Amino acid sequence: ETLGEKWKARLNQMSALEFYSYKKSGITEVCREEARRALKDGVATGGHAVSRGSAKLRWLVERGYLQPYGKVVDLGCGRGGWSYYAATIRKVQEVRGYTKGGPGHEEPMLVQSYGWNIVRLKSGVDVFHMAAEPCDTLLCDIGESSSSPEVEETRTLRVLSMVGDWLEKRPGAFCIKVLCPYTSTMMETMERLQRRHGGGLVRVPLSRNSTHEMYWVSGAKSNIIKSVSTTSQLLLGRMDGPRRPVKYEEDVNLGSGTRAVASCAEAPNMKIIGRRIERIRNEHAETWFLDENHPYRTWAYHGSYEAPTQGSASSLVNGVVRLLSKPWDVVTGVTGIAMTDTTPYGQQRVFKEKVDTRVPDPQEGTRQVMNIVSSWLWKELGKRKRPRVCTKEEFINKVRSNAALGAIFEEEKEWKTAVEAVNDPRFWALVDREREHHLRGECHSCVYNMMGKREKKQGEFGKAKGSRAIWYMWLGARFLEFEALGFLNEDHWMGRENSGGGVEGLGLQRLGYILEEMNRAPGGKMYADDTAGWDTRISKFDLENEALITNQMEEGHRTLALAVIKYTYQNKVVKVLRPAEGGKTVMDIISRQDQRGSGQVVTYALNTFTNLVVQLIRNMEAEEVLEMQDLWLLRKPEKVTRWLQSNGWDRLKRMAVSGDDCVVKPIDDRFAHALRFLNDMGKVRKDTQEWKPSTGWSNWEEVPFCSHHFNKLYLKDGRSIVVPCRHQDELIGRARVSPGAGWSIRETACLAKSYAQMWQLLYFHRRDLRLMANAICSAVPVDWVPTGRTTWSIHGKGEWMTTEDMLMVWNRVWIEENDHMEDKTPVTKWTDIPYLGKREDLWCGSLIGHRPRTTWAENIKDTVNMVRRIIGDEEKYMDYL
Amino acid sequence: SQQHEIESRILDLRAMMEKLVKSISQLKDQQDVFCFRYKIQAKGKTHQTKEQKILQETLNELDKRRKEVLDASKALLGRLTTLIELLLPKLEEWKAQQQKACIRLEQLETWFTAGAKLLFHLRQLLKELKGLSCLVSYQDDPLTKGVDLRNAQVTELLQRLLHRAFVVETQPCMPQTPHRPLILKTGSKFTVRTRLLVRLQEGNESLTVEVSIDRNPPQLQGFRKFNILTSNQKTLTPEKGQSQGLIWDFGYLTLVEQRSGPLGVTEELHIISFTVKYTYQGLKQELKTDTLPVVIISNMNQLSIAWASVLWFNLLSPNLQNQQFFSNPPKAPWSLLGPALSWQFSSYVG
Ligand SMILES: [Zn+2]
Ligand SMILES: [Zn+2]
Repeated sequence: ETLGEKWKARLNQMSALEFYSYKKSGITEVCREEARRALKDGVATGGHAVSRGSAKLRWLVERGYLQPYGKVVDLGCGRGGWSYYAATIRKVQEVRGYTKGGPGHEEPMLVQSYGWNIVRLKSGVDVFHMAAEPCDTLLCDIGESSSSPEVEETRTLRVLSMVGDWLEKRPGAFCIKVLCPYTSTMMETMERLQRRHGGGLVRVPLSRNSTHEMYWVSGAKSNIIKSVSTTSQLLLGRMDGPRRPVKYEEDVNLGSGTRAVASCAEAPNMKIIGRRIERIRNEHAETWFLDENHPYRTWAYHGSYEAPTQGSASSLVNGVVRLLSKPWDVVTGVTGIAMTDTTPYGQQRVFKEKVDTRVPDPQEGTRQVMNIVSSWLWKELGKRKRPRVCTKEEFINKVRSNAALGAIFEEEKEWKTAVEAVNDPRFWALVDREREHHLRGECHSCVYNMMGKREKKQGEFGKAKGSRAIWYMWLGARFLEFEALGFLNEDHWMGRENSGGGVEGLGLQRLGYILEEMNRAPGGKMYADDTAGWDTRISKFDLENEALITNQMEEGHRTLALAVIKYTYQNKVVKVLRPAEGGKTVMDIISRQDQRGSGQVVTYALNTFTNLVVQLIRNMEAEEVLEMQDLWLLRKPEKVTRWLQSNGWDRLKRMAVSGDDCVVKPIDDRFAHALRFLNDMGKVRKDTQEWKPSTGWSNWEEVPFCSHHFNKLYLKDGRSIVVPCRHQDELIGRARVSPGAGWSIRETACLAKSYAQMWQLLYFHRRDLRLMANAICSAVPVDWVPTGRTTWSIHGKGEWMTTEDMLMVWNRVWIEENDHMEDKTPVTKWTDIPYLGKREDLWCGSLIGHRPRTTWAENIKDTVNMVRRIIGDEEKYMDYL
Repeated sequence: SQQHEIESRILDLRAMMEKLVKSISQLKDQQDVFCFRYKIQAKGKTHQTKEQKILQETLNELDKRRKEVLDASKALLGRLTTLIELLLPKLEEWKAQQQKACIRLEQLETWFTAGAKLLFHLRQLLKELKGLSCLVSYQDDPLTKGVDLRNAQVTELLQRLLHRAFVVETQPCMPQTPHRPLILKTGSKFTVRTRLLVRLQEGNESLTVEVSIDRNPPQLQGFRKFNILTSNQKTLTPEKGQSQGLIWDFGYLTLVEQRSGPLGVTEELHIISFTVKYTYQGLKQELKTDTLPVVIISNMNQLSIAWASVLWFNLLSPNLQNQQFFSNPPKAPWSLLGPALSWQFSSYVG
């Protein structure tokens, strides 16, 4: 009996080109073909989202029917461009973006338009089962169309149940979408919240033709049947006739930047920073200014100035293994780890996501726990040995082999690489000038500068710090780090034979024996907790606690080491690239008292120190020696000095910790639920909520740590060989990457051969990487030398970098220097070295038996003859069959 | 001017056509490693071991890839439908001069060649986006609305293009006076030459075209008869439309009129149309197209008032393709008829 039903009578019963030809006819559009291809390219600026309805809120909110403010909750966010347009309004203080996601829907995207810090855009959450939360502006945009119109009247009824149950705060205003607003049932549904909460209907002028969507905004104060009746006259006024053509209109734009927010900053001590501010600020005084729009809430902003274009997210692909591997183009994992970033967009976004994080200070009773097991732990290893110094020639010859290769400077002798930069005299002179400063008390040359590299599959697609933010100190203060503290890096001051806890120094080839003789402990399972955001969650009273090694050092050595931990750790400064308007990537300078870096080489001491602390603490809760009634003042120092001086060394006889990682095995199963105190320190876990008890592993042959599950294998002789492993995709996609210094054909050829050797040593047992491996061994010339850097762990020995025949190298590391292998009768054929099992490797991501792998695995000499054309035929090669 | 632009669109459809051919040709294999991983991970019943998370991401980005390839398929749907909608008025306007000046081309043969090759090719390619999910579909994707909505829209698009792309080049004329068409004495030769000017053909069999004469005897006078005492067809093997093109000349055919109004001899109507049983890629569609109004004579003096009749409608008949002419026409302003007879004897001699 209504009018809008004959959309679904005529348009249903008639043909296809009438629907398609009608559907674009006579409707108000906005020109969008640019950013559909422009923001596809990757520019994080443009002041407008890849959405459609931001113009709808432009028309409506500018039209005056809606004036949002304060806190805003979005719903059915999709691409979230509604919220991006909401961000520009000069009353908005927070926006929560909540949407469904999943397959068959539309995931969000992260464009740094204006107002960047103030978004909280969260995917995943389904709002079928969401608790009602307060706001100040409410939005919903979930709309689906049907043939029989009551079917979508049903969905209108559901969503009016969801908002009608939602809006119970009495908030300020709203903007709600209505699917099918031509029922009396909607008028009965509406009139309660009209006599109460008001608003009404406005047809969006820029909607499409063949749908009758109308928005119950909080503005249209009409008698509703006058409005519905009026636009419902415009329904049949805009029903048929001639093909009235398209009207276009200019698109919305605001620009980029980031809106200024409130800050929970702490007043620093300016008398340990300020002269570096006088250095850069008195160096760049004309370019100097104070951005009021600092996106800095837990840190400490102190002005800014302009900056050049630096950094690139254009780290290309190794073409070689690309041209060797057919089916490792089609999978999205090998493309998943292709390109990270150093661009100011990337630095600012990793920064916002998981750096600016205020932590609550834990209680003082926990602090005495820290000082007891800390100072006990120092004096425990202080009983064995004493601090020493180390020297410069150790550091030249140390950086000669591999050490870091991190070539970025700040002072004026900006050169290519460190390995020639060591061959200057003058940096020794200015290093000794900063030794005059720090040895007297001043400081001018301790300034971090990070890069933020995160491991994204496809651009601008939902991931917060998949690889961690990495800070850079300049090399000279890295030497003052080195001489100041780096003896622990050198002479095994937390190795297993000294500290009894951690197996660093050992590579990644013998660790499985260390857990496999952790198998003989009684009681517990493999308890392999992982910690989300390690370096983000280390508080000030951990590194204020760390200075207890000053009780053991030599006197002037205590002045320099205590000095530098005052100068780079107790306080610190970073400068930070930030994109802004017009591409003017204005770089700031920033401060925080409290977190550690990640680039300094003495950080192994602090972290493996720090979690041996926290997990001795967790294991003594796991023996119920401590209780939650022991948080505030004290109960007994004698209970914990007793538990240590009877227990503690014997407990850490049986765990393995490197970096932030841990793997323990207690004698009970109580460890899985010893959790309170730890959350008082605030070291939360991964994939387990805040109080849920943990999960063990009675089996040991797959317990994960340092991204490796370990397998043991048996020979044709019958020889127990523990081998490391990881899922095949995440390594074959590591050889695919090219770093940005491999420009030649020779550099990519030798680096690809470095991956060939590293995989030839450890990862031999799989079927795939062997055929890959000896394949590319035939490709690159025998005459050449593999160089470069495959892994990034400290466990990389650099063993497989030689030009030697690899049978000898396997036979060395995997017969000779094995204590844990007894009968050292040598291998002859690595061809007659057998494999891992079939299905277990298929658990780890193989594709044997598949058609592609079988096909190009039946013709390979041609495939390498491709590259033996592509590189010169004046070389020396080898058979590998 | 016009030809190079429309051939630039034939280049555009070749370009995006082959590019989308590539994108399908990889999405089938991304489907293949997906059904392997699900196939063997599903095998082996001997939590959240990251194989769930990886195969989540494989399904997810396969889903997004299917979305994108359907989106660019829409982007060439709008483009080639604008190609057709602008392609048609050239056909009917060149039809208008083409038998406006019969008083005494292969560009479009090529354009229907490439036109139907691109449409049937995109059809046949679109017929097996099914089998990229008929292994295991198992997702709430755009998978059916795409293949059958867009299958349907391009199905009616090439059925309307097949509906209005079978025309006649050569009108019937005398063998005795090859300069005077539209006039056939009882027993004259049906001097016609048409064409299936869309140059696609199933290579299966040697196809034929049927005539069809005078669908409706009108109100005025359903005229007597004629029986074509010659044949009514020829037969084209597929090797010869590939050789000479799909030419259909039913020339030299002769009639026999049966025996036993103010309009008279040269004022009667007999329009011949032509039944075409056309089928390519299984798409069966029948085609029929009429002719100009032709008069039938019996005597040499009827040539004069027949030809004055021929001008007397061929400049004096809008919406001319119909039955039962001559009834109420307006007379002749000779503003082009003067130039027309000027074409006639000033074509002859001076
Ligand atoms: Zn310094
Ligand atoms: Zn494995």
